[PDB]
Amino acid sequence: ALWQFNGMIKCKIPSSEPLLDFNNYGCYCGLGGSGTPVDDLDRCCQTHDNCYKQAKKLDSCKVLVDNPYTNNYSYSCSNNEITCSSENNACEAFICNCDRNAAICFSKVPYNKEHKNLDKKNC
Repeated sequence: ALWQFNGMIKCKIPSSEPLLDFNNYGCYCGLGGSGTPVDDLDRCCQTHDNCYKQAKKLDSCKVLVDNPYTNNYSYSCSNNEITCSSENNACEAFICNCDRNAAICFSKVPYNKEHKNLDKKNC
């Protein structure tokens, strides 16, 4: 699963989408990439990955399905805010906090269109 993430960034920023702006940017935003960041926005993505790791260390996550990807959580948007099914257990709630915390950073940090599509040779 993944399309759910874009939704989190769509709620915080309805006037702009990630796949149509923050797509393939910095060395952490997007899906892969790696190495020194390029701006404050890239730092947010670099942290998104760090959150999926913390989720694996969690006990509940340790005995679930050894895979924070197939784990799809339910959520919703409203008042420029993200809504996540409270039923989400410890792991389900942590995975949502990771995607939600990522959309909040993009809206709290600036975005350089020039740093878009950076060269891994700089990372």
